[PDB]
Amino acid sequence: DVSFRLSGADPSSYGMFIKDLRNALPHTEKVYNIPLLLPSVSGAGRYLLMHLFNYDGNTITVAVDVTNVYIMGYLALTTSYFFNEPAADLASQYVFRSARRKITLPYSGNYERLQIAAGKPREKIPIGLPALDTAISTLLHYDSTAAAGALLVLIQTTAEAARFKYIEQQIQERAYRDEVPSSATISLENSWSGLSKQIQLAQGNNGVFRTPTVLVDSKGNRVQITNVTSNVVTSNIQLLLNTKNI
Ligand SMILES: *[C@@H]1O[C@H](CO)[C@@H](O)[C@H](O)[C@H]1NC(C)=O
Ligand SMILES: Nc1ncnc2[nH]cnc12
Repeated sequence: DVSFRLSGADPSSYGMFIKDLRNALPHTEKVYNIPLLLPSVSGAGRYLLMHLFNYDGNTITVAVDVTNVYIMGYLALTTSYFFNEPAADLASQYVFRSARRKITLPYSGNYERLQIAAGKPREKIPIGLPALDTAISTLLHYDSTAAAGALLVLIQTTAEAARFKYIEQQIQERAYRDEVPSSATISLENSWSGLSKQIQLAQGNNGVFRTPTVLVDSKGNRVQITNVTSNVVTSNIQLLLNTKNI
């Protein structure tokens, strides 16, 4: 299990949490010095439990698929909550079994369905440590519309930060003040699968991408990533989605 506490939290303590989250994900192989997530894990071992504590010390436990860093659901007191999708239903067979009741959320866990349910694109949803504190508090008591926004915050401040050093840094900048994600942040989130595939395909292609990945940079300009010498590969991305899952 990994844990993060919002009470007394700073850029340093959050950085330690994101480090712990990454290190909790199993790998047997590194591709270009980047941990390669496993094709599959059988049983309960597929799911990492994140214990998150809001400022007041109230807590939720989030279940994360260790093969793709995908949030399946969470436990709030005696109620478990799971996304409306097969992978999350599978997860419910293994995690939070001691919960008195299980609620299936009226949406799947992908960005498209969450944004529809929240009524806004995540381009308009402020993120950061304060937002995460709100998110935890919101998930403590069931409210499906409010939960959609909270989960968008949660996904970006945990899973996406684990996947990209840039996003981790973005949240660290937002330690005491929330701000909507940069277009670069949105770009990276949308491109994790694409980048993971092309980095793996570069192995056997002299570090060259079979298909160039189009991103948006810090300034807001559109750029092409064509090989492993790019900063996105050498510095940014921290975990690779296995091609078997793409
Ligand atoms: C690799 O990408 C860089 C940009 O990061 C570019 O300058 C260089 O020409 C590329 N090399 C090859 C062999 O494609
Ligand atoms: N549920 C989820 N967990 C992690 N990353 C995601 N990206 C989109 N949906 C996600």
